[PDB]
Amino acid sequence: EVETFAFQAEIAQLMSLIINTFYSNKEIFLRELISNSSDALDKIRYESLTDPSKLDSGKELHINLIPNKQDRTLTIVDTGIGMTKADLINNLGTIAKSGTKAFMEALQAGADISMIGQFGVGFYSAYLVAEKVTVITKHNDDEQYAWESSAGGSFTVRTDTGEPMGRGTKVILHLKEDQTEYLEERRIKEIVKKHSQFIGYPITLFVEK
Ligand SMILES: O=C(c1ccccc1)N1CCOCC1
Repeated sequence: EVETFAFQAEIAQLMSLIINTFYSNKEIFLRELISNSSDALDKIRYESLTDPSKLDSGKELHINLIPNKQDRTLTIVDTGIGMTKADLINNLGTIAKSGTKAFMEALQAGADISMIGQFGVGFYSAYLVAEKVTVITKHNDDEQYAWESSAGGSFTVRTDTGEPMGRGTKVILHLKEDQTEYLEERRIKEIVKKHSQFIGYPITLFVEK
């Protein structure tokens, strides 16, 4: 049972801008997704300080980066707070309408795309490198869901019958054909070292057979 939703017009406009603007410094997508994972992990950590049962779904707080060259996917897994179905529908838990407004003003006032995270909409930087993004998530107060979009103005939400996650979020980037450098170990290591060196959770880069 799959539900299809239209993006709000402002978010569709954000996504078109990210997809269509010539901008070479695409590697910042990974900084932005790791930062989102860190923010999610901070939220479940804070809730656990007064209610340790919040971690019954998983005590470890970490980020895994999983490249798969056969499927052409880079997956960012975290064990943070996750998202409810309502959060997924409401722009993946962001204030994306107001964030887009400010970001588009800033781009016209000199800013560049790399600044997207200062506007709370860094998730959408995934579309610098992905033709399709799938988000699998599990929040303590809801069931496991899959969100997906290839842009084009719509996204889907369905219950996920895949491997249960416990708690957290998995962002699966189905990379564009010309963006496969982001599956190479040396390139991922370089980006994490350059942009994510002060993230306070372990970031494990998985290797491939
Ligand atoms: O920062 C930029 C930017 C674009 C062109 C020239 C200088 C900067 N952007 C990223 C891509 O989307 C638009 C905003």
